[PDB]
Amino acid sequence: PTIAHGDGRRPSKQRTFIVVKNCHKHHISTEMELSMLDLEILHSIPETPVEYAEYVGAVKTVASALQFGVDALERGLINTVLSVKLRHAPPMFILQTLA
Amino acid sequence: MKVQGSVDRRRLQRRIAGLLPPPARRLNISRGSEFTRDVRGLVEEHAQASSLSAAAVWRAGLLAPGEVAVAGGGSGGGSFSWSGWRPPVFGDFLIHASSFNNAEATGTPLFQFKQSDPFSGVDAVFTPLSLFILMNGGLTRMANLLYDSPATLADLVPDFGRLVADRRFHNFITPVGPLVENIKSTYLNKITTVVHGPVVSKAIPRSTVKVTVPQEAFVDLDAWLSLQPCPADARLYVALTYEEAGPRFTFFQSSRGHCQIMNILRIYYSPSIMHRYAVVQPLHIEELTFGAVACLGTFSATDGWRRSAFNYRGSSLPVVEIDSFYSNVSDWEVIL
Amino acid sequence: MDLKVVVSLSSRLYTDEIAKMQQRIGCILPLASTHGTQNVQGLGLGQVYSLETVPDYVSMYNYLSDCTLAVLDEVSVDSLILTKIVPGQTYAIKNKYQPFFQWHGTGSLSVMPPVFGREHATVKLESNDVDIVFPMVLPTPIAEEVLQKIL
Amino acid sequence: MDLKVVVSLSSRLYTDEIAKMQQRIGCILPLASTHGTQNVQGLGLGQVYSLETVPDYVSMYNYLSDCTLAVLDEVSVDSLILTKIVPGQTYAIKNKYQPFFQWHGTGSLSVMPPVFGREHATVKLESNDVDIVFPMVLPTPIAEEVLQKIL
Repeated sequence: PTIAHGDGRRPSKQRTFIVVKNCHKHHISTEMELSMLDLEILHSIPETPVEYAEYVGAVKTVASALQFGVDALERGLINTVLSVKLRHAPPMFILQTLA
Repeated sequence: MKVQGSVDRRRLQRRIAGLLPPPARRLNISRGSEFTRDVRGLVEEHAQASSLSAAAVWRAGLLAPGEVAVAGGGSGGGSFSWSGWRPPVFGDFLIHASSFNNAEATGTPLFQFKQSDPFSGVDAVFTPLSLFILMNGGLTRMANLLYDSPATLADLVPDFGRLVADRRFHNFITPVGPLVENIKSTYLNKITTVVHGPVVSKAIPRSTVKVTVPQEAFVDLDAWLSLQPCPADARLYVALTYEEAGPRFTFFQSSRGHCQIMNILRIYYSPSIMHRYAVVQPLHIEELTFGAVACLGTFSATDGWRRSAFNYRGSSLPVVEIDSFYSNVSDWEVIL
Repeated sequence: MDLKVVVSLSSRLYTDEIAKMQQRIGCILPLASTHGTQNVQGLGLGQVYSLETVPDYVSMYNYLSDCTLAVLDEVSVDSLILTKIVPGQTYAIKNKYQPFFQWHGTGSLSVMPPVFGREHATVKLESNDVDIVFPMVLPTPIAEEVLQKIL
Repeated sequence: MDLKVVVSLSSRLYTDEIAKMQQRIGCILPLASTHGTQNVQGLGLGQVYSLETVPDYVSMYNYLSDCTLAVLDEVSVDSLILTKIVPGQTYAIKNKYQPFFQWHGTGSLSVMPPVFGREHATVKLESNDVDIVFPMVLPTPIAEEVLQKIL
């Protein structure tokens, strides 16, 4: 809106602004390595208890090697969001006299 | 009108249900579940090993229609590939016990040399240190500790003094690969090696198998030369070099590619080419040939070279170790 | 097994050049590193081939063998989706290249730097100020002949 | 995967022809087409090598370099059962060839175009007015030696 004035100045019309904004994409990738022997003997059943101890060690290994990837993905989330905040952050001395 | 000469309708559903499913990929993970049997479908590498009992073999799936063992009976066999997995081809050799030193690092590459006699039943093979003794760090000392009486090697090659002159010693040797199993007998040792595929232990207590090279023979081609590309596979090469001291045997690793590798071979051996070509030896028609190159196979790039000590009879030698090697022998190419 | 390549653009590409990159759909290009995520600078044959520099085709033809090869699948303003070539996998490929030499089973396909022209094989990206040099692929005897002509 | 090649014929084979191919039950043939059903005119070297034609070496070598190989499994009345050659697959080969050569473990088998006699190479099928011509298979050192010596 505008405010009328008694002066001879010509009137500014009704003013309309249209602003367009779009998404920005982010891709996040982790790599994990799994040994042959663990993934093989996971399918193998325990015949004797020392093979059962190797089995439980195997499933502990693969469980930790999966938690590593998922936790690193959460760190990817927080790293990308903090980077997006820092990409649109002008410094103080520029912004203060613009305020 | 319902003649139905084709047997397709209501039968072929049952066959397409078996012949259809692809091996799984791109399965999604939810943090709430975080660990399910559906994950374990992809996690399992689905091994091939024996419990020596009939029902357990039916369970494990060694009695598979394909090359690679598939458990599941009729429910098994739908894998339709395993990223192009290949079973390893095994080579069976029968050697005199004097040519082959009984203590061995289980991963050293072997080389077969042919013998002249017709309709034989036995053949020779070699290790690189046997080759160094026959050609004539602490490499020589370690070789002298591993081997005594070179005469027992010298009878196996009755042409060596002539072969090093007629420059034909390289093409008789065909590279084979690392060991898998050794069986000790006093008269005749039983040796089993691996060719063309994964280097895999057949020993039922499972172990990770690595090819080992003596560090004096090996020179890293990538090291002394110079966002470059890195392809996932580098290759290993043998080079057998005719020098005035004698024939010499070396190993090279690079990921560069063949026409590059020939140039880096040439600028590597340029001082030796200068010396051997020098004045000691003028010329003769057979003498022109100088070196031979063969590829031993692809190795995982960025893994690198694992340096370890080799201890025998109270002596140590520095040895490089190579993980996850893939075997693929090529022919011999002449370099000069 | 699941060869998957997605390459992220830092800024959205212009409304003109998205159409040109859609015209380049279904084409082999070599990439730098064998990873699911790649920056656009590693992608394509752009960085070694400069307009300012005198072209060394032997340097290019060395560089391309060092790279692993790939095929473009999906063009968007945000990212480029490409599948990759493993040595032991069989792929469907479509000949969309502008010179159009007829292909037969008689020759193995060989991949060369764009010996013919400079500008038409390449697409500039002023949104992310980098250039994509697509390689030119040709059958075997034409490739042998052109290498002979150059030397 | 599953490989199958079955060649049917136009006319039934004579009894004499049956034992002729029974002598050659396990051996190698180049196969022109790749489908499971295929006629006799694509399974030999009769298309490239013919009695009326003046035979050539280099066109034959180009054809053997560009073709698909297969190994016979079973010969019956009118049905030929071949199994395809695929890269990265184990096979078993019996050594039935008229010029005789000793084979050894850990050697290199090379297929060369058969240079020796017609009676050394082919089996005539008078039932269907055709011939089958077999690529001479030789170890690679002797494959160099014979070639350079007759040259």
